[PDB]
Amino acid sequence: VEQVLDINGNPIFPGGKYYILPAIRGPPGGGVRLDKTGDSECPVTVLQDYKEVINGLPVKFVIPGISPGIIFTGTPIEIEFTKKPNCAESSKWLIFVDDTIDKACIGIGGPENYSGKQTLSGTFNIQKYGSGFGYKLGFCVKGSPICLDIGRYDNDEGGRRLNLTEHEAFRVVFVDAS
Repeated sequence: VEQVLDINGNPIFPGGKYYILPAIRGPPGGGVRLDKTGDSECPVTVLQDYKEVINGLPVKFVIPGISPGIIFTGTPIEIEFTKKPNCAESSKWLIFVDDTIDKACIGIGGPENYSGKQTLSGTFNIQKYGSGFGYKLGFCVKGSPICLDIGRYDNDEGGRRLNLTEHEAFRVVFVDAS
């Protein structure tokens, strides 16, 4: 349980704007942004970009519990994009189940953006990756210690999905986006 830090070494402030990028530069790609997937008419799917040059859309981390004014590791948080499209009710990150690829993936929006599909209530978190630089995102199923690391799944959509995984987690860093 430590303060989560950005690439410059400063604390992550709740409400502050950050890009989420790969810790390892080069082949891992770029930042996280929105797009349409699977015949949706609204860009509500979180995609990680194929190219490092694209830093993507900034997020902010919100705390539902009592706040000390800084994001700690293993703390339930909500992630939300700063900008969002009109057709999305909310810019808040949530988990939806994609039956076509059999993955729980990160999207935004509301029930209306996910017609015939399951969504999973819960909270995200941030943790040290284990070895080396940087962090991993995690999702805990509502009010439960059932918690999975966020990894990536390439469904060939100009970007990779972010999904709940039992295997390799996506190794990220946070960059002040202002």
